[PDB]
Amino acid sequence: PKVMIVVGGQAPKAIRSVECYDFEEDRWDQIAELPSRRCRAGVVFMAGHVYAVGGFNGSLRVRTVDVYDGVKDQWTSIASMQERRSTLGAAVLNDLLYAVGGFDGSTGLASVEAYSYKTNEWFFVAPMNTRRSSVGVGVVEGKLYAVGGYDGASRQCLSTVEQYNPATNEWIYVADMSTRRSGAGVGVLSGQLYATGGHDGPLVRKSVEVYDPGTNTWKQVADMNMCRRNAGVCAVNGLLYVVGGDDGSCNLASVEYYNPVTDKWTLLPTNMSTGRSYAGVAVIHK
Amino acid sequence: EPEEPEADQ
Ligand SMILES: [Cl-]
Repeated sequence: PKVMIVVGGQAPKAIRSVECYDFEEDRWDQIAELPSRRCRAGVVFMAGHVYAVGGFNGSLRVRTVDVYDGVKDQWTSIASMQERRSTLGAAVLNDLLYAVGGFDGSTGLASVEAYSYKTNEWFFVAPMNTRRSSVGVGVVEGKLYAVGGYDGASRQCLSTVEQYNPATNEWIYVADMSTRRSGAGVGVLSGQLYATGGHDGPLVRKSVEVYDPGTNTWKQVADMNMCRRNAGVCAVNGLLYVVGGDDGSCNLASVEYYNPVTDKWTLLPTNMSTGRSYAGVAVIHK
Repeated sequence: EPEEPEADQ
């Protein structure tokens, strides 16, 4: 029995709240709060635990990293990143946790660092070709992808996409998306890389496109029910869940999921108790 | 520093 964990976010300020959606029971519940208020953090499930990385505490961007113990319902602090990163991407590749880009409060970041839970250490790997804050990431077939985001050097929301291979320690550009997406909800389902929503300046998107690494091709799929940027994304049981987010003004309480076989987006029948954006999301066993 | 995400500044 799996549950979906939703970690921090804006509602409308940074919060400590960590919620759990129980799929079988169709119910939201609070679990252990973060040690401090957090939004814009990266969240991943790695080697049996949920990790929460970086973010924003309402005043400063942070380099803190916490791990969640579901048995004791307890968050613990582990090694902090080298850089403060907020609106970063976080992903797991070969059992390393990668912290990709983000914003440190002064500048957007092209730098990338990786965490080993065996040694409890962070180290830099190769930087991206473009600095990217509000960057979505996904891992497919041994590669790490950085999708869209915002480049403060050019002041552009990005349609470009880069691919990282740990074996070469190199980032390369792959096919551009059809559309610029900062704050896209990015995830991987059945070997395909999804870019959902996001924005280009004041224009928020409900459109969705999907990337096949085998063909280096993006294709459009069905629109979401709602315009969303800064939504959390996770994949479970053949479906892509998109959680909360905002439309630039309101934070959304709803969740919707994509079935790639039927090409349909469906709203979760029970909203969160309050709108929440820039929340990270993971799926775990109950 | 501005509290907004970079893309919104
Ligand atoms: Cl930020």
